[PDB]
Amino acid sequence: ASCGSGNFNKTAAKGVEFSAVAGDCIKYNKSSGTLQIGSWTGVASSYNITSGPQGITNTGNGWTTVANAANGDLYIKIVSASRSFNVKFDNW
Ligand SMILES: OC[C@H]1O[C@@H](O[C@H]2[C@H](O)[C@@H](O)[C@H](O[C@H]3[C@H](O)[C@@H](O)[C@H](O[C@H]4[C@H](O)[C@@H](O)[C@H](O[C@H]5[C@H](O)[C@@H](O)[C@H](O)O[C@@H]5CO)O[C@@H]4CO)O[C@@H]3CO)O[C@@H]2CO)[C@H](O)[C@@H](O)[C@@H]1O
Ligand SMILES: [Gd]
Ligand SMILES: [Gd]
Ligand SMILES: [Gd]
Ligand SMILES: [Gd]
Ligand SMILES: [Gd]
Ligand SMILES: [Gd]
Ligand SMILES: [Gd]
Ligand SMILES: [Gd]
Ligand SMILES: [Gd]
Ligand SMILES: [Gd]
Ligand SMILES: [Gd]
Ligand SMILES: [Gd]
Repeated sequence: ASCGSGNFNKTAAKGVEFSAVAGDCIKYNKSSGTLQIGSWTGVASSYNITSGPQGITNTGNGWTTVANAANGDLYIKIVSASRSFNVKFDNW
């Protein structure tokens, strides 16, 4: 389903890893700078930001920089991932 401020199921804290699964809809407040999505589980994942960048990918071995994500509350849908994985959202 859709992902947004009405049905997010997890909230990410800046720099704090959490277990993520395909289908999750994650709230993340970016106060400034550029969004970063990082994972080291080796599980490939992809994301859509509501009203924002689409088709973001991460190999599971480092950080994906997402230019042009708004400051403020973001809603990030995990579109694809083969299994649960540990991920963190950050900004700098
Ligand atoms: O502050 C003003 C100034 O900020 C600059 O922005 C900086 C920012 O402040 C830094 O935090 C950021 O640094 C990040 C590093 O680039 C990145 O390499 C590092 O990534 C770590 C990750 O945090 C860590 O979790 C991960 O650990 C994994 C191990 O590698 C694996 O062995 C193990 O299995 O799994 C663990 C995780 O469970 O390691 C990676 C490295 O491999 O994260 C840093 C943030 O925490 O850099 C920014 C600059 O590049 C900004 O640039 C300036 O403009 C601004 O003025
Ligand atoms: Gd709520
Ligand atoms: Gd850890
Ligand atoms: Gd775990
Ligand atoms: Gd920058
Ligand atoms: Gd937008
Ligand atoms: Gd990098
Ligand atoms: Gd908002
Ligand atoms: Gd808010
Ligand atoms: Gd808030
Ligand atoms: Gd699967
Ligand atoms: Gd770990
Ligand atoms: Gd910072």
